Amino acid sequence: FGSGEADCGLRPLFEKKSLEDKTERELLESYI
Amino acid sequence: IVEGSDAEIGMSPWQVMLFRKSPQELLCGASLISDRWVLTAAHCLLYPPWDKNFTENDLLVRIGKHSRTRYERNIEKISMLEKIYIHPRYNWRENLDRDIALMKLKKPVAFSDYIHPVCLPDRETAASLLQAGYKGRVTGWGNLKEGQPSVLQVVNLPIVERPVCKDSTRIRITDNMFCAGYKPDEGKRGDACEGDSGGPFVMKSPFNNRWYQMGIVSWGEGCDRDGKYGFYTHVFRLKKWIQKVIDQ
Amino acid sequence: VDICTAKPRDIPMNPMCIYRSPQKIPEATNRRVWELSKANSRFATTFYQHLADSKNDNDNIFLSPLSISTAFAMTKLGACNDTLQQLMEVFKFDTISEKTSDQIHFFFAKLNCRLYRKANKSSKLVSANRLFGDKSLTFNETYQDISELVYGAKLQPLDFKENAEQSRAAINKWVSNKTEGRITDVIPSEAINELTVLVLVNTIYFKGLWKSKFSPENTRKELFYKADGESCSASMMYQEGKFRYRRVAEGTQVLELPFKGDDITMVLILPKPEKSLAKVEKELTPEVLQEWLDELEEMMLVVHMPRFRIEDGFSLKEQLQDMGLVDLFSPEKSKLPGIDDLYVSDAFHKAFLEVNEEGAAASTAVVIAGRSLNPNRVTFKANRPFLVFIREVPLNTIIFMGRVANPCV
Ligand SMILES: *[C@@H]1O[C@H](CO)[C@@H](O)[C@H](O)[C@H]1NC(C)=O
Repeated sequence: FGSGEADCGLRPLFEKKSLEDKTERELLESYI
Repeated sequence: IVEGSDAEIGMSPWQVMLFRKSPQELLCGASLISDRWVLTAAHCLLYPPWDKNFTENDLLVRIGKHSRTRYERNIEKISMLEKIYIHPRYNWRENLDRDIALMKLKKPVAFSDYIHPVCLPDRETAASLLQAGYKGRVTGWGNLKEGQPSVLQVVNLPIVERPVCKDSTRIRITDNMFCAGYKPDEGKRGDACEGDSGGPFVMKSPFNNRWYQMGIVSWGEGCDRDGKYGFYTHVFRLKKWIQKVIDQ
Repeated sequence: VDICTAKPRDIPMNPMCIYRSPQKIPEATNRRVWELSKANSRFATTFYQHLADSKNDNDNIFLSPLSISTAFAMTKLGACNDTLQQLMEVFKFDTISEKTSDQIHFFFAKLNCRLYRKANKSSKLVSANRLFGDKSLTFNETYQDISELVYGAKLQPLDFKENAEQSRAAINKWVSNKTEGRITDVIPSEAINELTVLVLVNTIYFKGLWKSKFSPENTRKELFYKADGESCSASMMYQEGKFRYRRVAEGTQVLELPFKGDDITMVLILPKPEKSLAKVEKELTPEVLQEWLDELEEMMLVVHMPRFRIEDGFSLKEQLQDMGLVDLFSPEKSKLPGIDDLYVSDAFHKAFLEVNEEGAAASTAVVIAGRSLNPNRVTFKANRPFLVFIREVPLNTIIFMGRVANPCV
């Protein structure tokens, strides 16, 4: 493979800095 | 992307644009699944009808870019490809079935706040997330309407029930492709378009809060037409193959 | 008797006079019918040439050279020493086969038999051709009996001598009736007087039904750039697709849109923005065109093409004359033995082209649904005068031809 399979799916400027983006909520608010 | 909106900085690390060596010019989207593997759409590289048969060194990729044309010094990174890998049973003849293809960077990229891979799904995440009504997130620098944008466009779209997809078009749909889009009765709209192909259709997880690339901007009749939807290759449905090229 | 299933021997062919001065063949095709067609395509070009030299650059044109040829092939049935040495010299028949010559008319019937078949399985083809003379005469009556078979209708006598009003409109009445009303004023008023002794009348109407159903939702207005640089609002059709196209020398585009069936296409010559059509016009040869139709390759195009309709009616009389063809039109130096004193006053042609979206749809046209970018897609934006050729593919016969110099509404 490569490297980072462990770290993937986490944005350095969001998930990792405890931040959610403009429309992000809208998605999560749809799995209900 | 039709009816989208300007993406934020670092909102889609994995977003990778795929150019052509020379005469050098954009021609698809792609994701970044590891520091050295880029996942793109089959016919972005190989489509006999348009007589497009690209290869390892006919093209390159520009990673972690947010605008589109301005050169973002210290932010973006160019990289060539060491090898292309089109699916073996990519039925481009009837219905762009199995429209997947990954490419191995020649030299491992360097992660930063702008570069980062988007997790591939797994049976659980797939089962858990690939459901009608659930929304995903398409992203790209493709045409804005059925001209081109200035910065990575982004749009969120609900997934559609198998039937409805199959009924929106005359083409033979496959279990290796799903469709995302708003119905005409949901009022709101949007959809991927031309040049968005190869792009990633991602979904955040309510559990481990990670981003999973569920599909890939493949085809669609027109752009953002009412009663018609975009079609994305089913990334997970093709993981087995995806896996069995990286492991070797 | 059935002409399409008829044989030269099977029916009376003998005309009355005869003339005789000094690469591959298409499958399932008669060699003579071939030779004859190849001829009309030779006649066509030239006749268009002089024709466009008359009509003003901005006047768009549309005519059926074949429709003409067949008709003057009817006078040849009765055309003798000199008058004859002309028809044969002008209409390029002076190079064809012997048996073919003597029965030229016949073969035109067998040729058309073939064309009106391929042209009607899909689109609306319809024409009304007939010859007229004064009741103050009596015609061969063998000739007027062959016309019955080889030209659909026996010659027709009308009072031209005493009066010529109920006549010059009894025709415009006929044609109308025959061409389902789509053709009128075939013969302008005050053109067929008391001295008009013989007149050729050949109309036609054709509305091709595309093979790619043009879809209305994409049609919109755009500017059309005429010859005199002026703009103009036209109804512009549009579609993406795979069509045989080529960007030949001098940078002019050649595009071929086929109709449902492939037996009949429509070739569009769109000259470069600078190279005025006039240039390509006053520089046409059945070999250059055959060369274009040669270099055509399947391609991906974005097509822009005006939706229009053309009504072209006129006297061939004047035009033909200056290409030779002088006697047939003179009362003095004529020779219509195949039928007393007899010549042709005026010959009339009236073509009617109709262009617009699907009046069929594909299913395996997903080729454009692919969402990657395509740097090989080439645009054919027809919004400047361009030539038009309607042809039968295997034989490359030139059924129609014209110029769209002003399609705007
Ligand atoms: C073919 O022609 C005949 C008479 O010329 C007519 O009955 C028929 O409608 C035509 N077919 C078309 C326009 O499809």
